[PDB]
Amino acid sequence: TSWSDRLQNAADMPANMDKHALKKYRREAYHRVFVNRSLAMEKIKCFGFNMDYTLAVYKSPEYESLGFELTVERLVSIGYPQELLSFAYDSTFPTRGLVFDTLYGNLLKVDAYGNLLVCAHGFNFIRGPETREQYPNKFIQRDDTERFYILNTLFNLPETYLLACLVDFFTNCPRYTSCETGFKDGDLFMSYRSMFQDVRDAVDWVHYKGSLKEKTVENLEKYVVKDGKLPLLLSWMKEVGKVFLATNSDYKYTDKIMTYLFDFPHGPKPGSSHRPWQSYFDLILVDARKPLFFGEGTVLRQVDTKTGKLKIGTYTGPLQHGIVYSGGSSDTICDLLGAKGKDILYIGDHIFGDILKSKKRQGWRTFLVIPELAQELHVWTDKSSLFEELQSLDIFLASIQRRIKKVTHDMDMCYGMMGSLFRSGSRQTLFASQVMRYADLYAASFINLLYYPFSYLFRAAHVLMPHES
Amino acid sequence: TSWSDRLQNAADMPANMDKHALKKYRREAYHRVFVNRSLAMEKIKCFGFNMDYTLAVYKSPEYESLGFELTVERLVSIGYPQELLSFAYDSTFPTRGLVFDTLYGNLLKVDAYGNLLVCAHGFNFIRGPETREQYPNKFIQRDDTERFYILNTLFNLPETYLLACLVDFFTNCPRYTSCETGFKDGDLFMSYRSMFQDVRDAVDWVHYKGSLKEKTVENLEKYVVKDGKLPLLLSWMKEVGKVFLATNSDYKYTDKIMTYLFDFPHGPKPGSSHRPWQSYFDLILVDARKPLFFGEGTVLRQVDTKTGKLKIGTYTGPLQHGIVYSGGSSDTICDLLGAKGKDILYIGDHIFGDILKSKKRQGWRTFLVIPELAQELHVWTDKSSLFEELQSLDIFLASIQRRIKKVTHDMDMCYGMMGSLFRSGSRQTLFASQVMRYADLYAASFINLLYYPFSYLFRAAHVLMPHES
Amino acid sequence: TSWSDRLQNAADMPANMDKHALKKYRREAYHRVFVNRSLAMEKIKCFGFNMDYTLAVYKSPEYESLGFELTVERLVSIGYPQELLSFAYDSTFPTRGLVFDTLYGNLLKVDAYGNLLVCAHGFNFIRGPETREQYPNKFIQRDDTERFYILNTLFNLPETYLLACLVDFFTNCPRYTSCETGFKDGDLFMSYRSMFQDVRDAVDWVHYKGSLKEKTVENLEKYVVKDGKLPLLLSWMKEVGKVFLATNSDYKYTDKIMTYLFDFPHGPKPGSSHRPWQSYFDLILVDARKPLFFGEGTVLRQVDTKTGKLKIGTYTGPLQHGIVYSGGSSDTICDLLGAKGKDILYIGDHIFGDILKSKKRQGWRTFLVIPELAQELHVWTDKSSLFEELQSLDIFLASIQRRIKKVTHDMDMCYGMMGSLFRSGSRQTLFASQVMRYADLYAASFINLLYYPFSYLFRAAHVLMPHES
Amino acid sequence: TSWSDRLQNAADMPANMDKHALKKYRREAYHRVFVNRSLAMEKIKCFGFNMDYTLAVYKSPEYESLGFELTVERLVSIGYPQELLSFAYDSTFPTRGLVFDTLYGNLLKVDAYGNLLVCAHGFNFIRGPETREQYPNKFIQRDDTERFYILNTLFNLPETYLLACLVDFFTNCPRYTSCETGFKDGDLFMSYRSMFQDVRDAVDWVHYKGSLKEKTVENLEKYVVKDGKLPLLLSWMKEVGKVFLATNSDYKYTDKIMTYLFDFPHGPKPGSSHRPWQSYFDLILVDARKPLFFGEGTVLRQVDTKTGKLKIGTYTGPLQHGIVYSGGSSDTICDLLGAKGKDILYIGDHIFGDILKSKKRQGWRTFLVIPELAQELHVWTDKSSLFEELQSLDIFLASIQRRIKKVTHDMDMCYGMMGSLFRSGSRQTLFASQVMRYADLYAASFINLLYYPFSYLFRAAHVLMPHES
Ligand SMILES: Nc1ncnc2c1ncn2[C@H]1C[C@H](O)[C@@H](COP(=O)(O)OP(=O)(O)OP(=O)(O)O)O1
Ligand SMILES: Nc1ncnc2c1ncn2[C@H]1C[C@H](O)[C@@H](COP(=O)(O)OP(=O)(O)OP(=O)(O)O)O1
Ligand SMILES: Nc1ncnc2c1ncn2[C@H]1C[C@H](O)[C@@H](COP(=O)(O)OP(=O)(O)OP(=O)(O)O)O1
Ligand SMILES: Nc1ncnc2c1ncn2[C@H]1C[C@H](O)[C@@H](COP(=O)(O)OP(=O)(O)OP(=O)(O)O)O1
Ligand SMILES: [Mg+2]
Ligand SMILES: [Mg+2]
Ligand SMILES: [Mg+2]
Ligand SMILES: [Mg+2]
Repeated sequence: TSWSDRLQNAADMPANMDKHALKKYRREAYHRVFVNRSLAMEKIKCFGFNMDYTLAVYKSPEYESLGFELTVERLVSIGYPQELLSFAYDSTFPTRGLVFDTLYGNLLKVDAYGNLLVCAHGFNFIRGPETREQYPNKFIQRDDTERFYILNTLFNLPETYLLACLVDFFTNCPRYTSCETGFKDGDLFMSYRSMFQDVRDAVDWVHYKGSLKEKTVENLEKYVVKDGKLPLLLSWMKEVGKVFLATNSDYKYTDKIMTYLFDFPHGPKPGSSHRPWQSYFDLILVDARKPLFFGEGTVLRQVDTKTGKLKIGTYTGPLQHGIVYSGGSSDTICDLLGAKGKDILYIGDHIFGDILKSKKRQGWRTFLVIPELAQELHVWTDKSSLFEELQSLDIFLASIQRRIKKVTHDMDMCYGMMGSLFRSGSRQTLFASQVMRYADLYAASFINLLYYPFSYLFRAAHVLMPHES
Repeated sequence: TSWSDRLQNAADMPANMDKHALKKYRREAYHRVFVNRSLAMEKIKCFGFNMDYTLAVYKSPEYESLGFELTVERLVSIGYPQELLSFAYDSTFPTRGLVFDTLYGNLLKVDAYGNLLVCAHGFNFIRGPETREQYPNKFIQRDDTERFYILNTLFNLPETYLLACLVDFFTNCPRYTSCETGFKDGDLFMSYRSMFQDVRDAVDWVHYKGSLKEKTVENLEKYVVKDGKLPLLLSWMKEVGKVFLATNSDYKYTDKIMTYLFDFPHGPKPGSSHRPWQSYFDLILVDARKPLFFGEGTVLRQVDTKTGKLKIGTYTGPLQHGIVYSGGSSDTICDLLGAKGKDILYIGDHIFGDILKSKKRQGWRTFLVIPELAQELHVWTDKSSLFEELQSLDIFLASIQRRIKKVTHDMDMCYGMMGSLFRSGSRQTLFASQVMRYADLYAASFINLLYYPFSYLFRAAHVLMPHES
Repeated sequence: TSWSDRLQNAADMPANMDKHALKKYRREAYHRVFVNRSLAMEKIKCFGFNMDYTLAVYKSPEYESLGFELTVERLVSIGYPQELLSFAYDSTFPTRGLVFDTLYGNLLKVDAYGNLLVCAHGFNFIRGPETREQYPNKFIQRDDTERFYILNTLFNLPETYLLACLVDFFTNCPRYTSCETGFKDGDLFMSYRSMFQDVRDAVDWVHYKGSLKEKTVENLEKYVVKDGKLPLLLSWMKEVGKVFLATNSDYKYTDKIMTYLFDFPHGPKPGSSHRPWQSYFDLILVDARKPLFFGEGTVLRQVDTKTGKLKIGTYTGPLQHGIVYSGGSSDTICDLLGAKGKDILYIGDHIFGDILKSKKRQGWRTFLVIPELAQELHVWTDKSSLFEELQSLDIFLASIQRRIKKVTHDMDMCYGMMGSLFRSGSRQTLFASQVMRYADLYAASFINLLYYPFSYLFRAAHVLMPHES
Repeated sequence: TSWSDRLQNAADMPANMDKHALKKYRREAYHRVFVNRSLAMEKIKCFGFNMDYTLAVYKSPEYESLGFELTVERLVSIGYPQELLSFAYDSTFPTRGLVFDTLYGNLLKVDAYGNLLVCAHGFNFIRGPETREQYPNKFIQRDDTERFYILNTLFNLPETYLLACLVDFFTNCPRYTSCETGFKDGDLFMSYRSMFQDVRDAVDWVHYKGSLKEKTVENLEKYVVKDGKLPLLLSWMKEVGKVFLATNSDYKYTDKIMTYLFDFPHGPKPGSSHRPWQSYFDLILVDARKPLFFGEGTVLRQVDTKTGKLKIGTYTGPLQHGIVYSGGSSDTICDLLGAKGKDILYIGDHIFGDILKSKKRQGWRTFLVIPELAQELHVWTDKSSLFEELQSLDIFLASIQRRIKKVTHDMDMCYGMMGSLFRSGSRQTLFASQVMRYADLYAASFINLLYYPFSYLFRAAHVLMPHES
């Protein structure tokens, strides 16, 4: 059972819109909205969305596997060895939010301070003492952004696994000589950095120039979660406020995906007339180029929705019914909707490009969707005794240290080879820390908002400093 | 009673070095070390210091007043109006960590997210609705570092008050016409930004080219806290590890100040021979240029300690007894002391330049001295009922809002016109948030380490995400 | 008769290799090598080439017309109006080296100092007094490189004409409202700058992603000058020194073009065995990325000449027979050929990217090919009386001014609507000035070197300052 | 006899203002204005000046010697060795326009292309073959501005000599070990680059913080050329156009110097009332910060001429009688005087900061003063036979090469150890080339304009390309 299996299972339920029944779905932690900072929902006037991995949740591991296969085929097409074709995507290896160290070719799981939690070179998990040769202080400078690449999104899962596959392959293939910073192949030297860049370029290529979008849209039922509650929730949002879409995807792809997401023989509720997807939005904006969108952005363009091409020129006109925008900036949204940042709840899956940047640059309210949480919560509750044991081992304070390392490993392995998205044993990950700091609300799915009234006061406890406690 | 009065009062006590007595001083919160992240003191191998406002705590309000007077005199000398000479420093106005908005000429107290807590234009405190004209989302982009200047250090207290004095003066002087972004004086326009830059330049000038250092060293007893426990604590540190100084001040000034700090008729304890200050340090480094120090730094130079001039050339030799360094980088410290970052506890008063930068760039352990905490703790305990009332007003949830604003104001005024360093009512300041995030330990004075054994395990509770709780 | 007709006519002659006959071809200025700075040919140890418009001279106006047609079709495909399809390339309009002013949408012919010689808005030639509104000092800041784009190469001829066609079209089409900096189309505004960028992008697109290369290679006889003397001259160069190719084109295209250039039923001379083109070069380097090539360059790669793909990795091996390089830098050439800059004669057609940059950055000796010179010389000699009259009108110095403007116009029109590449009347162009300053030698074709012995001393008179004369 | 002796000798002559007598002074090349590009003086509407080394020509070698002595004393004061105090300025060593190579510690005389003409390491003149170790192509990349510093101005003469003195001293002092890129002094390494920066900093220091200005103004007759024809010429300029001053010097110094330059017991002519210097200018601007002045400049300020301090604020008012400006940009001049660039003749001594930048950035007309030309012309005519012999040796073309090197050396030595400002033998210097390219007119002194009517047409021959000749 993958995280998307859980989400599609919950998607197959029709909404019992009885108020006591609505409250009741929160009986499961799976259906809750979690709160880092208090948020009075009655103050939200605009609900903003992105599409990819938020409205359109790609099915796992099928979609990752497709991305992986196509990225591999692109690398082979540009001259990587044929052996790459024998790789096959393994969903048990990657966890999201890992850092690829381009100097030494390691995948690292780090905390908020850049401290090393896990280090894998290919499929070799390097124990603490061995990591000290390359990381003398068990630490990386996180924002040495030329050296370290943070794999933030679900789109990065295939390349997370591929990077490890490639390092493993080249290390164990006798044609190549392993060196500190890459591989020697006679009179050719392939640095981990150049290899990484080839992988990044190939992933971008499959999405923008290759066949990934075409193959997705060919079999939407295989690749995209569909939920009749999505149009319902969106209709309720539009009754109390304004609704907008700001997607990094282009119009033609957005139209195909959104059409599928709304393709039911009814509108918001069974028995109601079907309405086009565009009717659910007061403002539709594509080619957003987030995170740049939240700064200077790009010139505002208008999409010709008949051809899917941009009209020539900068668009200087007003918000009109049926207009679709391209580019622009977050100020375009605020201006056209008559909103200030704190009147906006932006629902994002990109912790950096949606959530951190909208919060920090614009003071928007934020809702982070974390699709894996569905499965992570299951593991978290199912294996509660392991964490509980770890806590009491940490408490017990006058060997033992090695029992802590044992229990940490067993707990971590329940999630996969790279552990929980949120922690390694008792240490929180960078990702966890960024969720807490920048996501006002978070959940497995934004659909969970269906189970709360729009007057709800989401509450978090006031924080006190140690000297105040 | 100022914060420095408290510190000098505690300084006048001789250390009763009986172990039960040592533990007992922590009876007062005043003498405690506060813990944001756990720290096992037995793992610390190097204790690092800065001088200004850490080892050499300048007396308040005398030192701020001197800086203020000299900065005013410098502005008048370059052609500011004579009326500036009638200003007089008022310690009740400034709180540290405020942000000067150079566009609109406001002092702002903000939270970690850039949300406005307090806004004063001159001495006019602008209420929430009036702030919306200039700050439509009650928010600033914090790291628009060209527009906003964060007044982080105790050295910035005089200019915090002076900026408000200047805005008040020009606003109410009929020769000047108030405009949105500054003042018109016939055919001359003085922007708030150019005014701010003149103030910054004048403060730097008094410290580096003017008479402030000369006047300080003329009357050290008036201007600098002196404590016989300082040599004692430093001697205990050097028995268990290495001790270093990395100061942004120059050698001649450092030597004068440090000589005074160690001028007792004994060494570490009464009855022991006096030893020179330099003997307490394994490494002494001046002209550090923090925060650049924690990145590329500057070329390593050697001080000629007889003349106080730098020797000509880059210093390429080893660590030897009696050598004094200038410039260099944090790597100089690590290399020469045989340390990794996590073996170092750096004791700083500059939340950005000492603590945030050493933590983020190098993974050093951090101890933040907050001289005002002595007085803030007194107010915090003395007026506990006001905060308690605020908490219960916030709790009480089905008018009232205006009672919250009332009680918030009364609480805040107990600290001064700009409120507590750490909060406005129930909202934490940027400064508070940065202390929690980057200072592993903090206290009113690093001398509080005297009351803990060097095997002590400083403990903070493990943090859990909302879905984990 | 186009310039390429002259070059192909001279190309059809077999070389009479008798020494008196060889000297005799210089009887015509058409066959001479012109000298800006003295150059002793015996000191040249390496002869370097580029391919496009040097070895492979594209036929005119057929090749420009093809580029124009394909660029137009690309613009229409992205949504420019259908009327673009009625444009047809006119070789009589563009002269090379014009500057497009992206602010005001003008093509400008300028001197070395940025003084305006000609200004055309669309097909409207703006007289001197009217230019003062937009150019108050009849001057542009040349190296405001964001505003002004210099159309240096023969590849830029189609876009030179297209820019004028577009400005003319939009100006005279009633759907658009002409504004100072572009065109208004209802709620869309198309700046001259955005229009220019679309044109630049479309020209790059047709060359790198579209069908231009495919259509060229489909009909090489229509599009490329072929000359049996090319292999002869190259063989003579390789007898006295080393020969290299450094082209911005890729290997697959280079191989197709070079194969055609060498496709005769003999080698260097009639009766000799045919040899592959690669055998004429000691070093072959593609994807050069000039002008960056003459600075840091890019990593050195090796071409797999069987597949035409790059091998994976940086190439660290030596110069070997049959190796083909990609990327690298000018230092790659020097190192592998054992050359210093002044031992190298680089034969280029790009005044900036080949000639100015190799001279200024590396002190290479330079030979500039100027394909138009064949036709320009014909006009220059044929209409000598007009220039002579202008000179004597300028001399005659005590009306007249307007006769000078008349004769200047008649002279200029003999070359085309934008005049001579080298002048407008008595004023030299930027291009002329850059040829004189950076091209040690220049000619209509590098084949003209066939008519000089390799011991020849090319001589230019020593320059004296006015006070030295 | 120094160049300033010639200028002061000509300064002592009263102007015989008879028209035939005025023309007659041009009998001597010393009194001519030389022409690189034609200039119709009737079109000049504004005459612009700088002060230092143009209006105020500092006497040689006294002024250079003073700068040298004070710079040496500053270096010794910061800790350079006492032996520096035994250096004494030698006017026979430096020529202006040399390039200091900070990597290898050489003074280089180069041509326009960066080719090496002379290379001296200390006082050791390195012959051609020995230069190849450090300069393999006998070439430098001129605009590697971090490595190479061009000593353009007469203010740079002392440091030109001092750099050679320092390299010579450290090389021959047994305490120091000579290395490729500087000197080792035990555990201190002094790079040529750090040494150079210390020298540059010390020269700036003596001018802006030290005693050079004070010592100059103490003995103006010793240090500054004074000429009764200066007020006469300026008065004639103001009768036909506008006159402005744009100086990099501050107001207080400008006022002292200009007062001295105008201190005669008469105004423009004997018998006329004396007028203050300021009355000769329609616009006076100090603190110009050329060359930045010709780009964005700095904010426009107003000088309080009573105190010599700047008024607080940006000056937004109009041009009024008696106003003195500070900062601003070249656009300030154009706007306030109602001028376009080609209506302005700017009279400068800084080939880069006055002449190249005003020409290239603004299309101003340019007049370069070259104080040394007075003496260079004397040598040029006196030793004409040596150059003539060189020309005929170069002509004679079928040993000899070594006779050319001999005669080149003898010619060069007539000017000093670093040869003529304008050439080494038959090769022109960078400086000569920049004079020709950017200075429309040039002369030993701008006073030479007194000998030409303001309707004069300065004529230069039209330039032809080799193929046009
Ligand atoms: N999740 C992320 N993905 C990619 N880049 C990131 C991420 N978080 C931070 N960065 C980049 C942006 C900055 O250049 C740099 C500094 O990060 P750092 O200040 O340590 O993190 P933070 O949580 O305080 O957020 P921010 O970077 O916005 O300040 O790292
Ligand atoms: N206390 C401070 N004083 C001065 N500048 C600061 C301070 N804190 C942060 N900055 C600067 C450095 C960065 O350019 C910018 C970004 O800040 P931000 O990321 O919002 O804060 P932070 O607490 O995450 O620390 P950091 O800036 O190191 O990432 O602000
Ligand atoms: N022919 C050209 N094409 C494109 N850019 C040019 C050309 N010539 C010069 N430039 C660019 C490079 C510089 O950024 C800028 C400065 O030019 P400028 O100094 O006036 O010309 P130049 O003939 O002295 O050559 P250079 O630019 O190399 O110094 O213009
Ligand atoms: N006389 C000079 N003094 C100092 N810097 C100079 C001088 N001449 C040119 N430069 C600088 C400015 C540029 O960064 C760089 C490029 O010079 P280069 O293009 O070779 O000379 P140039 O005679 O064409 O003038 P320009 O530099 O203005 O283009 O050198
Ligand atoms: Mg998304
Ligand atoms: Mg300090
Ligand atoms: Mg070419
Ligand atoms: Mg000057």
